[PDB]
Amino acid sequence: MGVVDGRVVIVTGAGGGIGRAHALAFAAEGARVVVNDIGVGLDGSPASGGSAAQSVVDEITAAGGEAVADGSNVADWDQAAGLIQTAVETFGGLDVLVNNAGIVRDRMIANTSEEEFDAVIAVHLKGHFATMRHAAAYWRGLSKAGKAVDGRIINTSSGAGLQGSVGQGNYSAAKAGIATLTLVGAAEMGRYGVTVNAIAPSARTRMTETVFAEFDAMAPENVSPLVVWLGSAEARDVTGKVFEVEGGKIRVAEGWAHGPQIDKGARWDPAELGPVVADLLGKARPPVPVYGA
Amino acid sequence: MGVVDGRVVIVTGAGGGIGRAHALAFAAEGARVVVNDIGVGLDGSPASGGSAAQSVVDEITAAGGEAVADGSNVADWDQAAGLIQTAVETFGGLDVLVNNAGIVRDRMIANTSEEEFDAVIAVHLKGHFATMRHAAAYWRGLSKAGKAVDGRIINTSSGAGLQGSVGQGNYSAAKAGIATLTLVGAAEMGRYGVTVNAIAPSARTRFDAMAPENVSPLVVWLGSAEARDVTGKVFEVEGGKIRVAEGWAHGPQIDKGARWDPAELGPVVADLLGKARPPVPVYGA
Ligand SMILES: [Cl-]
Ligand SMILES: [Cl-]
Ligand SMILES: [Cl-]
Ligand SMILES: [Cl-]
Ligand code: NA
Repeated sequence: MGVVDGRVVIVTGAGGGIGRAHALAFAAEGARVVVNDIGVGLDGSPASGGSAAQSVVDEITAAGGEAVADGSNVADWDQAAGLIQTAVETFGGLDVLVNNAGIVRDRMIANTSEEEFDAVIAVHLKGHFATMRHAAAYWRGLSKAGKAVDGRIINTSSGAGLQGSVGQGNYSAAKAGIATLTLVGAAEMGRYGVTVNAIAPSARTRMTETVFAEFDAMAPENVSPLVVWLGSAEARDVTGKVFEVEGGKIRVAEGWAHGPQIDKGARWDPAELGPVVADLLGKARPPVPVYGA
Repeated sequence: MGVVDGRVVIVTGAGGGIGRAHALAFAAEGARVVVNDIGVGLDGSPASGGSAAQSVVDEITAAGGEAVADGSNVADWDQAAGLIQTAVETFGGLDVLVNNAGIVRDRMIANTSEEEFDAVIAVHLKGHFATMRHAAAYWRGLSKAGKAVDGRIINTSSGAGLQGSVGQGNYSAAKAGIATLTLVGAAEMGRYGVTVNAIAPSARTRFDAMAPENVSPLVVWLGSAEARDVTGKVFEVEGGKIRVAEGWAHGPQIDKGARWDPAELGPVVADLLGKARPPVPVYGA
């Protein structure tokens, strides 16, 4: 039997790249998949006939699995709600939400346009928040009604969100919001049987989506196995974790810690802080450097 | 001679609370201060006669300092650009940007409305990014022209951003974006003589340890000439306490050297988690 046999999984941005790899990986392990992607079909509507979402659905069905396309824009709060309903209406419920949809608009902070900031924040951080909001309310409602909940949220952060990435300020901020939102979700939703975790694919993992296809450590398919496992019944005791992944590597990211402290026990004179700050900083753990520095 | 004597500083949300404490603290150490606050004056427009901003400006002058009120909403991109320009047109330059403006609209994630998400993200994260973007484009300009730059950005993160805070997922996400933005800003802006740091005032911050005035001295120091070699840091502050927050670290790792089978990952993940450092808990959990 598959690792997620019978489970209903939504994957956002699943028309290509890593999201496509997750969709195929889940279906291969017995899940019924909602392939969510805004890419338009021949008629210019999201996820319709001729779309990337439908192409992935056809791959799944040709392999003997079950899937449906959905064109919700997760940055649109109401369409994110409708995405949860697509799963419930089509397949009878929802077990796993995989937040993957993203865009990049890479610029130095000093050269970032308003629209370039807004778009990256909206797709990544608002999109992840909106689906979490609506899926959690759904699962909480089942729990209130005495129903079975063993639900799973897997978010997509990045080393750029954890330690920063030069020339990717907007993207780094959004992925940082996603890492912390994962921590908070885990704390809030365990009450009604939902775990919340994140993966952070390496920057070298191949994440763009080319036309032609035919050990490659950087293949996006190498990221999905841990997502599928976290979406399984067996992963019920894992929550609030962030896993960095590439190829065959899995690394646990360890969160912000309390470093060196000093206490005056009174109000500091700003003039006296130089030696105080120098002392603290020499004693502090060296950080993981900003990516691209 | 003041610690920030002559330095031109912007404090956002400086009409009350910690933002007010910052403004007064900089002025006391000789800085010329732009008091930014959107609170309306008697005529109903932001930062006019009778406003919170102007009130604070009056406090500064009467102690013998120099300050100007500014009404810009930093969540509005164009107004953030104009806030930078106000500093430059009024005092001829900018040395320090203190991003402080903030709101809370607390809700569990499952109950958060779109407006509760959008407003919190806009004020904190967009507000912070907007001012950094415009201040950096300005400092970058001066530097590419061979002019003097010894600039400072001090952002306001929170333990909510670092470890999360229950019932405050919106706020936590915004503050996390600010923490990492501080790291990226520090890496990018050092090229043109600008340091970028953040403070995270403690939960209990409002000898009165919880008094907002206790947070300001480190911000004043960070904005000083002496602080030229401090960048990319996040300091947790309360009363007489200063603590360095230590960033995300590399924990245990395993490498199959081939693609994992999802069915085999149970013991693999169990092993990794057994070796991983226990986190600082989510606030409010
Ligand atoms: Cl992306
Ligand atoms: Cl650029
Ligand atoms: Cl609530
Ligand atoms: Cl503290
Ligand atoms: Na198998």
